[PDB]
Amino acid sequence: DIQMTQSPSSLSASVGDRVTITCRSSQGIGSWLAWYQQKPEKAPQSLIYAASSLQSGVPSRFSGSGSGTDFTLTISNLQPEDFATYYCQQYNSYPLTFGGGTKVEISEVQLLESGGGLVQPGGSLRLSCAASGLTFRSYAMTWVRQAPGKGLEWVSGISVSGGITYYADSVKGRFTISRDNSKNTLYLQMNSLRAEDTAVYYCAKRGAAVGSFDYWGQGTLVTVS
Amino acid sequence: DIALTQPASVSGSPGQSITISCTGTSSDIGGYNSVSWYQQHPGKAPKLMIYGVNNRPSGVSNRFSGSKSGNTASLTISGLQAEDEADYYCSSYDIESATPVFGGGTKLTVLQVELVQSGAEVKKPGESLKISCKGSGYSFTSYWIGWVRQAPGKGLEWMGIIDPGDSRTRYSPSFQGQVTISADKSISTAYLQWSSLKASDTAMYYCARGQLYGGTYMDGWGQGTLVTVS
Amino acid sequence: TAFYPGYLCSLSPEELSSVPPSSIWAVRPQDLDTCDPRQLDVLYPKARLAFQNMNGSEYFVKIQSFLGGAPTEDLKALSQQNVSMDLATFMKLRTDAVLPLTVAEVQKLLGPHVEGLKAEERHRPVRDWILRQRQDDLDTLGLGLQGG
Repeated sequence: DIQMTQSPSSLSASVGDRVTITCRSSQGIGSWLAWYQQKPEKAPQSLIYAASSLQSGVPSRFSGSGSGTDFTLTISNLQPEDFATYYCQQYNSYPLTFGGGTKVEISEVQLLESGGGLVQPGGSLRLSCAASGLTFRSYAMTWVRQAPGKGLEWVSGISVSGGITYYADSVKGRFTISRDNSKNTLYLQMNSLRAEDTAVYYCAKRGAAVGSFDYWGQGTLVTVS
Repeated sequence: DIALTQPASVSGSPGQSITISCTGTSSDIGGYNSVSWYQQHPGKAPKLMIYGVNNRPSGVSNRFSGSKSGNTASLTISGLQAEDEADYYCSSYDIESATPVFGGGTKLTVLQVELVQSGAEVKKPGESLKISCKGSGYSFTSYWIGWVRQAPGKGLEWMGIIDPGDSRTRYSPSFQGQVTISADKSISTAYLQWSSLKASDTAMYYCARGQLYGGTYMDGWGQGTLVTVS
Repeated sequence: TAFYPGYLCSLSPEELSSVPPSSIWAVRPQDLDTCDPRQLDVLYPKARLAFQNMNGSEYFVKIQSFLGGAPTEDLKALSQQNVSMDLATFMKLRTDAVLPLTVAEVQKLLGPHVEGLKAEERHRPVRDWILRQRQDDLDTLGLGLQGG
């Protein structure tokens, strides 16, 4: 597991200010780094991929720089809509890992998750994600979760074809990812659920087979106990 | 900037051959392949006829040809047609200032790639202005963007050049500190900017795409932005 | 005469032959702004020899500005040394040098910059390359590239 450290953890600024957020990796990750914005009670959005490339729609006043182990997100001319938590993520190697986040205080694609709810410990649940406004068939997909008060944790991923699946160690043998291209649907079968599996579960499209998470669904809450 | 000498006028009857000469120094025309030729018809953007002394872009007849001897390039037009009646400008790259230069122009009398600039502008002296130019149908970072102005009834001037990749920017000596050129790579857009307009800024402003080699090889041109200051 | 930055690329391909490979380290990216393809063909092999004792990230940073004159074989060789070439550098490569590359080789060349290849799918080098690839091979990149 590669460890991602963000500084500051918390930050208070005003409209017009320049904000500098640092991201450090425990190993070299080259340029395999993404930045994500999460606004209060909303799903994350892609800002940066490949360390410095702006995602389409993102204002120029966001810029990413660095490579190896040292990465920076600079927000010029801070606007009120920039009030959010900012996460970095390495996708150099599995498991895909996020930083603990930085609180800053002051779509043509649609992904709809469903099947969330309360489950008894040792119980089962199947999450669904209906993708629309894209050729579902031609993209790799992942599940990311967020424990209620905490940061982002990658769960599993599936290839374009569905032939190759990847899992985090905490869910291997319990969770199964699959796709039905005819239903434009991504599935997560969750077995032997534990209290620590409690989280908002997000559906995410990958920008490429080996790329960042470019589109996220609104999420579905799963509680266990 | 204007740093190369051409004759004011040249005349010929249909079917005849005419030659327009262009004279510079060892640090423009003298440099390897460092001459290109632009045709401008009334009310239209410049059009690249020749780059690299004698290279023709596809869609330019073999009737147009060019040669170079020391610090003097020449454009020959054989089998003259009425359509050839236009202004012709040589350009080179001045290695001293590291910017393109134009000739003063010659008037000839006969006896996928899309750049979209902002609409016309009507301003008062002392106001701000930002003109834009959006490229499409080509890799925006693979080509240099140039800004050319012609004041009414006057010749072409290179204002500056920008590499949209790294936003590396150079201005012609005469436009240094008068204007700001910039690029937004993500929306394939280049910009020209004044802090405080004067009456003398009244002109047509063209953006162009191309390479700095072949005496400045700019084969893609916007429709132009008219800027009136009164 | 020779004190100006445009001096190097004011010389013909024939004259540029005499430039010693031991000079290439001092040649800044600025000096290659006004260099045509025929000139980069002469300068690249001299850059190859001048930097060949270096490896990986350190080699790439030095050779980057000369890759315009690099043939296919050298791009294939470069893909094996997990160098992460940016899309802006890849889009300046000569068409003839890119076409024979495989899907696997282009993905290794670009690394995480492959994510931006969809936006360039109609533009000079990539378009030509896509038209020569089997659609089933393009599908594995996970970009929704079309026209194989």
